[PDB]
Amino acid sequence: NKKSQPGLMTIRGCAYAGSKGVVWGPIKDMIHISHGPVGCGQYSRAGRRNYYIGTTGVNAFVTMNFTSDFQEKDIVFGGDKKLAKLIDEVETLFPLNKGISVQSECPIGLIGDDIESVSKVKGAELSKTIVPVRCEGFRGVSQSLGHHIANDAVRDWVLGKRDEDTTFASTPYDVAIIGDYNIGGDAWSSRILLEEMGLRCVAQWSGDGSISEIELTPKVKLNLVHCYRSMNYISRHMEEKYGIPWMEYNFFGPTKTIESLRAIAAKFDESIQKKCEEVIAKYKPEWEAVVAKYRPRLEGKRVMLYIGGLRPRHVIGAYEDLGMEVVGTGYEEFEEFVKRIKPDLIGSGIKEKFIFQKMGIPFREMHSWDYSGPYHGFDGFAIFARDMDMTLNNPCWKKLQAPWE
Amino acid sequence: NKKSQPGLMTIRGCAYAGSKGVVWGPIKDMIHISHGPVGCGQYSRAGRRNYYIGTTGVNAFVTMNFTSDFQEKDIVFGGDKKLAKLIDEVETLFPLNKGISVQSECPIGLIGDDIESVSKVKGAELSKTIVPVRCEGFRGVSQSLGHHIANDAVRDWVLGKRDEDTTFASTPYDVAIIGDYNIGGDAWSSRILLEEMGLRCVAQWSGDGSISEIELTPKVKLNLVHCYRSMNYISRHMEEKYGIPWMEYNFFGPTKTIESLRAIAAKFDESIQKKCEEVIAKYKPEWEAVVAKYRPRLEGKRVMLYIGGLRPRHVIGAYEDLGMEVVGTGYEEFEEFVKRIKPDLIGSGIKEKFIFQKMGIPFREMHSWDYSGPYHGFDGFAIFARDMDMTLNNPCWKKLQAPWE
Amino acid sequence: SQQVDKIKASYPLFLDQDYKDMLAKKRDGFEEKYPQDKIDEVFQWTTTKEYQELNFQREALTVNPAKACQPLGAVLCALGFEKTMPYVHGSQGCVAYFRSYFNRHFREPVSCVSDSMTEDAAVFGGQQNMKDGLQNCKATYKPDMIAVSTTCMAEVIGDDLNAFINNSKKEGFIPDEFPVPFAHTPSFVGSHVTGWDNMFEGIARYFTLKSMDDKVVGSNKKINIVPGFETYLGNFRVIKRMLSEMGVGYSLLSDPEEVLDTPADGQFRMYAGGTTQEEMKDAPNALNTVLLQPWHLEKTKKFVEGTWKHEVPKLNIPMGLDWTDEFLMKVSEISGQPIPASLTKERGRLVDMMTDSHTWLHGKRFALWGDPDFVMGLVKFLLELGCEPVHILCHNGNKRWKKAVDAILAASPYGKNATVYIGKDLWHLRSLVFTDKPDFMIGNSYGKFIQRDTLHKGKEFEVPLIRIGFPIFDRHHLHRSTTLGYEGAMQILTTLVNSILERLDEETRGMQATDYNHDLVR
Amino acid sequence: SQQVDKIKASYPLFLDQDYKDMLAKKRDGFEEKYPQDKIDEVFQWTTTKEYQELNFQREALTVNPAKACQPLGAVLCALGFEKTMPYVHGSQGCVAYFRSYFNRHFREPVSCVSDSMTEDAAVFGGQQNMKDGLQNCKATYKPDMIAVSTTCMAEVIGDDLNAFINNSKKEGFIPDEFPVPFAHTPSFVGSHVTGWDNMFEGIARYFTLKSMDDKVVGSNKKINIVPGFETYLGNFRVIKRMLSEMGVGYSLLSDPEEVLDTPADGQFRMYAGGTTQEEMKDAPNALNTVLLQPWHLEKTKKFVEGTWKHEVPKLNIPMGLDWTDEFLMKVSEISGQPIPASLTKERGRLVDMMTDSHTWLHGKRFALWGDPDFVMGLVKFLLELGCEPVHILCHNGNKRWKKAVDAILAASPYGKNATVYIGKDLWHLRSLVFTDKPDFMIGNSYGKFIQRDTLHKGKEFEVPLIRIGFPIFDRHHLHRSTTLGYEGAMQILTTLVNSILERLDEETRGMQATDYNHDLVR
Ligand code: CLF
Ligand code: CLF
Ligand SMILES: [Ca+2]
Ligand SMILES: [Ca+2]
Repeated sequence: NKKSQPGLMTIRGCAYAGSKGVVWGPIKDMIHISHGPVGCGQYSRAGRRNYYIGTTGVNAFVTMNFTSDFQEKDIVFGGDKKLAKLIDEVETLFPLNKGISVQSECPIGLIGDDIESVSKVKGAELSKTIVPVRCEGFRGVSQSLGHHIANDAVRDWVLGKRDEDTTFASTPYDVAIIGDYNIGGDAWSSRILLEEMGLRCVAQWSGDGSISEIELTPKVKLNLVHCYRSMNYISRHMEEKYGIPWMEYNFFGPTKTIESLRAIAAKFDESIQKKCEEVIAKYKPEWEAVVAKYRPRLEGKRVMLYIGGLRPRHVIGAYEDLGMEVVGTGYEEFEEFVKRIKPDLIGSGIKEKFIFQKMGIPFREMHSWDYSGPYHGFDGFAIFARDMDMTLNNPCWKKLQAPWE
Repeated sequence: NKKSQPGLMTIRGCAYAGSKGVVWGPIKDMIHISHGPVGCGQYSRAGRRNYYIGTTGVNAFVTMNFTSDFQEKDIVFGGDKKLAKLIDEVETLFPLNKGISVQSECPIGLIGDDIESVSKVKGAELSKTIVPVRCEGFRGVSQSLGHHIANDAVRDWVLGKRDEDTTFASTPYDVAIIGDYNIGGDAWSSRILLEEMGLRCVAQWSGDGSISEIELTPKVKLNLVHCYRSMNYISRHMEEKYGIPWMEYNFFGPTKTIESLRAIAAKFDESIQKKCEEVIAKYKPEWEAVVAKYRPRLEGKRVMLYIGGLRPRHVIGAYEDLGMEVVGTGYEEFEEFVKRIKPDLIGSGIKEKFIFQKMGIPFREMHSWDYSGPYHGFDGFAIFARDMDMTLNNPCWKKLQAPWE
Repeated sequence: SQQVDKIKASYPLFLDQDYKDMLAKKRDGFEEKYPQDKIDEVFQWTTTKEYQELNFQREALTVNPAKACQPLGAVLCALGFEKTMPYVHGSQGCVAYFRSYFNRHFREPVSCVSDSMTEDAAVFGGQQNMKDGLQNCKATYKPDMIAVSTTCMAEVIGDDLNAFINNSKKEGFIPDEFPVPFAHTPSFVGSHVTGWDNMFEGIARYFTLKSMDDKVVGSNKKINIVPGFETYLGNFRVIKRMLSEMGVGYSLLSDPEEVLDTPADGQFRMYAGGTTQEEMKDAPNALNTVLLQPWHLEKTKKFVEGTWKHEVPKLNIPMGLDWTDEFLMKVSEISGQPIPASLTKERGRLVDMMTDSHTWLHGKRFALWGDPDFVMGLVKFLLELGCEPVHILCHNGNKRWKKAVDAILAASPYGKNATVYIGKDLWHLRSLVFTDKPDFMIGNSYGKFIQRDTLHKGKEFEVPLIRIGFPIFDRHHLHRSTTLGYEGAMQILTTLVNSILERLDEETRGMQATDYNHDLVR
Repeated sequence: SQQVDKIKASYPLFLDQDYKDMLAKKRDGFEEKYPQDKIDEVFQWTTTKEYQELNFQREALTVNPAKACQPLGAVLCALGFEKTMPYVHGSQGCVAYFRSYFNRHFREPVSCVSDSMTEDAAVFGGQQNMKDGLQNCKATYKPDMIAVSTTCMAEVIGDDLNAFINNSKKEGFIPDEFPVPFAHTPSFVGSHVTGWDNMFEGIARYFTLKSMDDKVVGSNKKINIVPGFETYLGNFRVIKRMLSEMGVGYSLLSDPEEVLDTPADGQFRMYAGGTTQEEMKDAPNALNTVLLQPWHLEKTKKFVEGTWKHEVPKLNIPMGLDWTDEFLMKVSEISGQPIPASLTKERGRLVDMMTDSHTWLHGKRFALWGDPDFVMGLVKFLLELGCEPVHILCHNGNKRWKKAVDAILAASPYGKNATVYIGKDLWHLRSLVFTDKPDFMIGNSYGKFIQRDTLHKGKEFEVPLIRIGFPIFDRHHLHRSTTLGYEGAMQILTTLVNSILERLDEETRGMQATDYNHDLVR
């Protein structure tokens, strides 16, 4: 429902931001084309930190911005013949790409062009996977719809590419990490644990994603979902067409990491549950030293998250391990609300840290997003712990008032 | 005589600047100790660009500043016991040094300390060459005296170290480059030619100098002297005690380089004179292209040097090859003189480029000294040619007058 | 693993052997990656002449553009007026991006609203959203003016901003006298600078158009200053500082310096300083009007000349020595105020620095890009210093602009090897720096990727980047710099010389290898 | 060999194979060099703990000092007064070096004379030279004042400056009323800052000592400002700019900003601006006197308090946030003038920058050195930013000064790992950066050699240098910077953050290796 009315400020994104920005953009060996005017792609160019490993401009293209850069002519006569032409230029200038997706910008839907046909026809011609995505920005009231549209595209053009292929050599421990954007490296920092535990992560997509890995996702035994909000769609579908179960997992802090590691192992035999214990034993001292160092300097500090009520229904994760007091936003302003509650830092919700900074309040959430990371896994806890301490305790926040009034 | 009176400005150096600064400082494997207060050594620390090849602080020490840093106590009680102590510290902290010289600063002569004895006694003890130099700054009226004192020290404590040693395997082509400070690399740029010509440069000292090379100088057949003004002394002496002849040489521009190369070969048989020709042939096109490129943009430009009369008694070198008009300082002011003559650049004399710059006149002489180089040899001509053009023709000199008066 | 005493972030964390092996497995077994030999092969190919020729024959594909879209410019213009609220008619997505793009470059809050037109407005027009939108924004943020622009969605279905805005005053959603100037900012036309152009002009008309019979050229005895798309706070300051130094009265039309640099003392200030409405209404009574960045203030020019009757002088952006001379002399001639001794001394200190540094700057080859005025101004300057512009690129440039630059290059012996390109992107530029290598690059943060590319080819092919322009995301506080006048010329000269010097230092730091040239004095 | 189209200077010229082989021959056959394995062996040894312990046990040997000699300071002080000519009684050599040392740092002409005392004066004193010297200098350069100091030679034979100078007015070599203040500047005592101290005090007495009965504390209603040894022109400017912004009347005693930054227009100006004689004679009539750099203005303090009767406030150098606060509040209290809104906003913009950059500055370990006041001010600031000073060194420091710094480190949770050293040189510092590695170094050009040393050990051990202090020879125009007040705090903060950032960029530029962290946004 969300009555998010016009004429009001909000750093709320569009369907394009959700489709190109979080779901498709991260896929490293594909070339994503912002179809439409020059703006959208430029503003989103390397905006999110989905870490990956590759040789940019040769076999990986995440931080690049390919666009059809629509002029007046294209809006009037349609950009269909243009789409077909640029796809041919991409093929000669970037021969080592393993696929192309077409992220639609607002104009594409309005002037009624049909990118689906171009995809089918050029795809057949060049024997490549060309994925048309109708994520025009005006659609829906948030990135959410973009996620849903981006997921269906994966499903309809990529996911079932090898449904008649069996040359894949599977094991009883094949797992797939879906919905991890590898921000600051979160997914690598997680994938390390899951494999020290006996599991074989065959598919890790979006973050450091590979087109090839997406196509193998259906060949796994379990689906691990980090961000359900944007990948749940494709999760439910893989369970019906393939009967592959799925579960959430969260490695934010040692409590949740141990919890979720235990739970993952449970879905398997006992040898994995034993390995899971050898893993938890191995990192026990490491996070204890972290709590030993920072808990003293973070204890009693109140971090406010965007949750209903005054306290989370359960454990958020790392904040608790560091002896921090997590509060909520009540049951319903928001600017004055914070002034009257005077938290120590805003943990999430109603974005744009710069407004809060002016108000003397830190704003560093659950994910890296801007500068450090990873924040997940055991190695991520130390990083999160250090940053929390530096932000909360930095002397800059204690200088807002000039000594002469 | 030079009636250089007190109360007047002059960037004229002292005996210390001439001894530590040009004659001893360049010797790379020796540690030179500025004996006296902290100032002299700090101001001279890596002041001149005597290029060298080494591992500073381990086996080469040119750009370092070792000092006895005299406090009041030392001035009153004498720095003799201090000298003996620091020489011992140098031995343990810089084990790979091949000798120590002691450059006296003003105070040393006045408070009557005797560094000679310390040298002899510590030298005998550590089996090292310790060279005391009485180059106190007040002595004489210029660096000139410093040069003379620095040369005698070389003669008395280093030069004859192997007068009873014959294990040296000489050839009929052994030559020694004396007095080249390898500014910007001038000596390397010269040494290359002399060896492409059949000669074997056994001793190249001061610039990229080695203590070892100084001791072999007497084992050569010919002495090539770049800067006679500071090394003539030791040149005349090596001819009497050893009967080794010496000559000047100048590789400033192609004319002089060819001239001096011819003359050097003449002192030898005919095979060297033939090689000398193969060398001149090899570089002929290279300097012609240089004259082809810059002569057009430098032709007619008047460079003023500090010579008597209106024109040099002969060829200066590179300036002429580039079609430049060399003028003199007449037969006797000097500031207004230049304003009335309005040269295009001052080639030498009465130092401090900054004063002339304010007057709108370039000041870049015969040697690198400050930024580029080498300027000698054939490779040096191109470098000199390029710099001349950039300085003379740079648009900055044509902006001194604001367009609104 | 981690040692609490010396914690590691992603770098160097993921360089630990455990991560390296884990990544070797991921790749080898599931990514079906091309052989490393093939990858190097293709990479080597993208640095050649053959690839360049092919790269330049693109007609449909744009890779790594160097320009934003119109509404981005509008917002920056709007933001420069007192208590006004940039409002954008169209999708919410755009605004999310506009604010985010300025937050990153200015590291400050950016006020800006949308009337979030969804799917329904795509068929029934966005009339309603304009109504509620203007009302809630007038109520929630209590502004004194709302400058409206449009996202590309609104331009495609073609909504009439004038009517919509009137029908809003009609049904009484917002007062009648409440300022609501507008401008169509087509994202598929021109670039962000054009946006600033359409927005400024649209605001000038609203306050001036119908009331020109009471105006007299000379009345207020001031000089109108139109900055243009300026992202360096030091430029608004430097120009006000020089006019005030000559005793010239002025009115800087559009001054966001205040809101883009608000103090930090516990209070969030949404509005700050800016051009008051009065200064705008009285703008016609000025002696004349100077346009700091002409090449993208053409529409504004037409209106200032055909309505205010001002003989707008033909001046280039005041960058470098000469153009600051001209700007200064023409301002002296228009107001009668002479050039003060102080400005003559400042001109002399710049000339002093130029001569102190010319031996390091002379003959250095530079590749550059950015906006039209900024680029030509920087080209003019590079030439005054004896430098060699080699690849001048301006994505959002035109043929007239290019002739102007080509002429400036002919008027100097240092523009022999230069070539101006328009409508070309950074992927094109990438080829150029490989095939005809410059010593340095001058441009925005997006050039950091070209440096990483050239370095991969080898240390001797690496082309260092000197950050000047917009936007600059990977360095802090450079937006407080100044590129205009003598002050900005000094700051640019300093950045250039010390870059040459740092790079030289870096190449001569190797012990007993290249350090023979690691001079203390330079 | 050379290709005229792309000429090469010493670097990379001597890297050509022909030069490499020619140098391999020179070495192998005549230098009797130690085996490369021995050299690496010893080098490795000079980076260890054992070598450090040995290095710190030096008593007689000083290697790579971080301080100049007294007369150097005198000259800089003298140069700050109107039409005066720094004169140094002693050897010519010193002056050659003083001028050369300032030319390199300021890249400007430096006026200064010597009375070139030779061997004869070494036995009959330098009485005569003082006579002719004062006459010819008064005639040749036509100054209005001649500030005399002494080289170490004159101090050793012990010449009386007072008598000599009187016997000169006696025999009539120079007018009687012609100002000829003096000061003994023993090179073997203290350092260049003490020199500035003795020189300034010697000039204050000459114009004030005998005429104190006509003075009244408050008469001229101004505040005396004594800068101290300042080598950043931006500091003289920033302080005058803030006082003038509060409406406080002042007299900057000793202002070389003008002669050290003369315009370039074809004319050489030997004299420029500076403290007039009148301002000096009237200095006692001031409300009070503030000493910008107390730790080296002690002798001046004694005289200002025991002769002018001023209750000189106990203020630290105005660097960083807090100390600029105090300096400002105390100036408001002494003149009655309140702190203007503008200065409060500027304080807020600095706090804004501190919060915008704190995530990159926090926990960074720094080693630093320089002069006493500058160092503690920089230490205070590093602490306010959440940084970790680790090796604080001040060659020309004392035990009292060290306690003051140790206290400042105890008043913060960021000074835990710090250690202050005095009477130690850069060779000592070299060991420290090897055994207890910091992230960066802050100091003058002489630290470039320590960076080359650490890099030779390995890229991961390299300690980058951030040039701040005196002197700076290998970079141009950094002497126009500002380190004082809010303006200088902003400039220092910017240099620090962008250094962290450039270094990070450099380490993450390797393709498919470390570039996964080469973020566009930072
Ligand atoms: S909502 Fe989303 S971000 Fe807006 S446009 Fe639509 S897909 Fe894109 Fe793009 S070019 Fe500029 S920024 Fe817009 S006005 Fe058009
Ligand atoms: S003339 Fe020559 S440079 Fe002068 S001192 Fe004498 S040897 Fe030396 Fe040294 S420490 Fe300073 S600079 Fe002098 S006053 Fe004494
Ligand atoms: Ca900010
Ligand atoms: Ca200068």
